[PDB]
Amino acid sequence: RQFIFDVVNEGGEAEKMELFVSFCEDTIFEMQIAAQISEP
Amino acid sequence: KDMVVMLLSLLEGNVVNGMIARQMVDMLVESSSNVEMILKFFDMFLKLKDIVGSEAFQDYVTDPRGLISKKDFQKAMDSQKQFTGPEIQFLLSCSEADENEMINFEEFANRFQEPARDIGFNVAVLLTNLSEHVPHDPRLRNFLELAESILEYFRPYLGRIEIMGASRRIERIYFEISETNRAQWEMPQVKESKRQFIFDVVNEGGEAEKMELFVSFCEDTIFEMQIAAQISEPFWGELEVQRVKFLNYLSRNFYTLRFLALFLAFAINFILLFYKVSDSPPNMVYYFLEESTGYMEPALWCLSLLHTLVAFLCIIGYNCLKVPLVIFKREKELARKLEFDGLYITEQPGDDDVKGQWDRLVLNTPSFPSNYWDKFVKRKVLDKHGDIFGRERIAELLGMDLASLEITAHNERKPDPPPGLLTWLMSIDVKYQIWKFGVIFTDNSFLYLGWYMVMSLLGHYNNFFFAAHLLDIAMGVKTLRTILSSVTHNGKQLVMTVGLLAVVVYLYTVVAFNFFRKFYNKSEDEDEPDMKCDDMMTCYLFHMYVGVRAGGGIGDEIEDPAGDEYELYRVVFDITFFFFVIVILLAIIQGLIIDAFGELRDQQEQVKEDMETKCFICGIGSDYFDTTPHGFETHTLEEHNLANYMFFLMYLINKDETEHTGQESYVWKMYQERCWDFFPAGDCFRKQYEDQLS
Amino acid sequence: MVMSLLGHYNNFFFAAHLLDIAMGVKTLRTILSSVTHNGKQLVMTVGLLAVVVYLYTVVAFNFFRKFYNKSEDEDEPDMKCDDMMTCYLFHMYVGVRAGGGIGDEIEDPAGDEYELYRVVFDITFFFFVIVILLAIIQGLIIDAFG
Amino acid sequence: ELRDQQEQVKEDMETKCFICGIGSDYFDTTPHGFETHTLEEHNLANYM
Amino acid sequence: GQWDRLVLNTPSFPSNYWDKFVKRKVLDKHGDIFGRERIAELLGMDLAS
Ligand SMILES: Nc1ncnc2c1ncn2[C@@H]1O[C@H](COP(=O)(O)OP(=O)(O)OP(=O)(O)O)[C@@H](O)[C@H]1O
Ligand SMILES: Nc1ncnc2c1ncn2[C@@H]1O[C@H](COP(=O)(O)OP(=O)(O)OP(=O)(O)O)[C@@H](O)[C@H]1O
Ligand SMILES: O=c1cc[nH]c(=O)[nH]1
Ligand SMILES: O=c1cc[nH]c(=O)[nH]1
Ligand SMILES: [Ca+2]
Ligand SMILES: [Zn+2]
Ligand SMILES: [Zn+2]
Repeated sequence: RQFIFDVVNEGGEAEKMELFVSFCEDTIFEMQIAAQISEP
Repeated sequence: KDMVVMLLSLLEGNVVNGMIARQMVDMLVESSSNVEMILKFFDMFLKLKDIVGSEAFQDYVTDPRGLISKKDFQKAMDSQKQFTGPEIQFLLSCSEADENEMINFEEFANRFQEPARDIGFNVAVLLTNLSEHVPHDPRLRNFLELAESILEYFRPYLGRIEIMGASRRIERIYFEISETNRAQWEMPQVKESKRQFIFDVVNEGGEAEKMELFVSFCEDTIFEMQIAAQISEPFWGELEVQRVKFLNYLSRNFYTLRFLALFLAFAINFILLFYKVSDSPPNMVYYFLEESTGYMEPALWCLSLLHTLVAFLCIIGYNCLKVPLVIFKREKELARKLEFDGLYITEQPGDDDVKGQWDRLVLNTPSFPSNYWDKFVKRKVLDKHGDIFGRERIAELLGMDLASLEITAHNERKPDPPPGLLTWLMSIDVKYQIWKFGVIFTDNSFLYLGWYMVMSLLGHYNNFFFAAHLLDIAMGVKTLRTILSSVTHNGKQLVMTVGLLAVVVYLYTVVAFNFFRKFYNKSEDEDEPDMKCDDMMTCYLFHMYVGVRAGGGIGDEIEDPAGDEYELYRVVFDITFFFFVIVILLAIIQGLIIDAFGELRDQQEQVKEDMETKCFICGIGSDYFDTTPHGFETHTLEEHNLANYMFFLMYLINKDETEHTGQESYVWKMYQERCWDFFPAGDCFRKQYEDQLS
Repeated sequence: MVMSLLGHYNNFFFAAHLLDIAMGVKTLRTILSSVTHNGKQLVMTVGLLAVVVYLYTVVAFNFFRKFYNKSEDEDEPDMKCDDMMTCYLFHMYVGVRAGGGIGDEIEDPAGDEYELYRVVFDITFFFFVIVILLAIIQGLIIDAFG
Repeated sequence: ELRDQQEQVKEDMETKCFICGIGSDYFDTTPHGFETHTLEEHNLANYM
Repeated sequence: GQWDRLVLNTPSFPSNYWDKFVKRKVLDKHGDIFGRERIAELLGMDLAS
């Protein structure tokens, strides 16, 4: 939600897909962090 | 280049997939080996120019003289992995080796750069022109790939615009942008001028005048680049060279002087904070600084003298930097209204326009177009309106000698220009200067700077007058000017609603003076009553001075009506005064300031939304262009860039008319006639050839 | 953490941790963003208020000094405008916070040779400082909300 | 509320024809098409 | 950008970022033009390893 708000509010059309891919990579890293800290 | 110019002429008025365009592609394929050799010639010396400037190349440079040997050049070049075997050998041959195999790489790199630039640019234009009009030819991209460095090098200088051409079709025009023109356009003050112009046209402008306003902005911008060039830096003659150097110094650093004047005002007022009034010398009283350092009293004198000097340089700097544009703009508009409207020939403004009436003084002056470049406007007006209104009458109005027109075209006279100050005295045009100073003295910025003068000199009379210069932060910082604009936006309403407050309070004064005079005793003394409403002027002053400023209205100040025959009448007096004046009327003042903040904010948003959603030139929305990915970004940067239209006009003005192409001549003729039909309106190259391009 | 450590030095330093509701509560964070959105404008308008109050202080110091006696005592007057720094502090401290401006605090000018000048002084101070500038501040907050 | 009413009336007049109701975008395909349409073709004064 | 210069020559620069070969890519991309040894010195790389 924060990413969507940021891009739609103060983003351009030329940088939109690059920002989206960067958000995807950051989300992928956060998923690894959450899996690491998760306990069985 | 002459051969390529002829080839480009064959492409004038060429449609996509035209016969001539596809024939020219066939000729290039037929001579592909020779074209590649030509292209490989340009990239080899374009690559060489940057390689010699690289740090890795400088590692092999060991000779203290600044040279490099062929065997060292050989091992340095192939270490860059950009040339083949034969290409390095060819560069060795082109290098002018001495008997010692010593190579001067500084002159080698720059030997062919200048001579090959003109042909290199036209080859880039030719390939760009063909690639955009034969977009589906497989045999053409290899040339483009082989010319990648040539195209990349000339990309900043390859200006392209679209016009509605002679054939009733949208045409794409390729021209050259000089390095100086692009550099000047990127200057920070020019960019700020562009932003101001864009805001004005989009916000409070119409579509009919949009192109005429844009061209006029281009002409004003072109004139400012001339001013910036002059003031830029790389016994009569000895003083003159220093005088112009000094004036250009003030012009270049005008805004630093404005900042330093503002800082000088804050420093002075900080010292003024230490002032103290005492009966003893340091029944009339003495003002003196109170400090223990002892250095602040002389500092105020030095700071006061310095402040006046700096503010003086601001006026001189303004007259040399901003005034020429003001005179240029006024001369330009007067010239076009003389020729294309017959202002003083046909309509004759009726004394209600101080601008039109004041411009009658300059019409007959010998130096009327002093800043505006068209020194022949009087000739043009005479040829246009002379026959119907009388040549001798127009010549009298414009101060022209009809007998002197022919002799100037007969031959040219070379008189003696004596470099004497005495001969300079009668060479000034008195009537023009009186007109020019009236224009300057009606300029707001000059008047503000002139006001800054008077207060600064008055500060030496009394140092507390320097406090007025602290108001410069309204103009000093752009932020505070924005908040202050939110007050002056509804200024006419602010004064009117105050005047309404004056009338409403007056009505309450009339009622009080007739019925409630007992309650206006403002004296705690019992023998000397201070009647505040035994006179209308006193009662009216009382209601405005204490009634408005009171939190609960007039009922707060006047006597308590408890247990009186007029109690219920007086309570209605008070809560209506409190509601109408304190609650409602003051809310109107607050609402007007609040409304202006919203009103100004949406104006910024409306301009930024129109710019990002429609093309400034053609007016087609971004939705149409976004069908192609990044379509609107490409359209506004390459196809309909408004900067390139500015660059084209400068290109047209400098190019010799005998060298104008058919498309350049077409636009130049229409520009001279002030006809803006060549600007694409509602149409574009992408739209016209939708079937062929897609 | 530093404030928590200082709370052991003095327990009243734990009051600073009550400010944590600004970021803990999203509603409070939004409300405070509605103030910090135009923070530069608010600081600039406060500076403009300081400048205009300074100008009024200069005028008062030059002309209206006799009205700044804030002592009901009769033989030792407490003149608030016999020094420019003291007069500026007095203005910025009492005139801004007064409902009707400086004229609420300073002496009544009735029956004086400078009566009209002083009433113009007071009325303009009230309109520019109390009304217009505070209205600017509240309008900035409302515009940030919008 | 009063300010936007003035702006809405001004925006509607400059973006649509008072008579036929076709927007300015359609007419602007021809250069200055909407200006000509409202001045010569569908001028409301001429209907008066 | 000035603070990011301290991490260029560190042996563990991409500790969290997964691309552990960014130095190799930068070398293969810019060593020919700006000097392989200079790039290796900038990025803290041993060319022999
Ligand atoms: N015909 C046009 N020419 C140029 N820009 C246009 C045109 N029509 C619309 N625009 C818009 O103008 C905007 C401002 O241009 P842009 O931001 O690219 O300029 P700049 O020189 O890079 O600098 P800046 O960011 O200061 O404007 C662009 O985002 C573009 O969408
Ligand atoms: N059918 C229409 N007839 C006339 N004007 C129309 C019509 N539809 C829309 N308009 C708009 O009405 C606006 C007002 O008309 P215009 O400004 O040309 O009138 P005017 O007589 O010159 O004077 P004024 O500026 O006072 O209105 C025009 O800008 C035009 O865009
Ligand atoms: O800038 C210039 C110079 C000469 N003529 C023009 O039309 N413009
Ligand atoms: O998320 C990842 C991990 C490794 N490599 C990538 O490109 N992405
Ligand atoms: Ca010719
Ligand atoms: Zn366009
Ligand atoms: Zn219509």
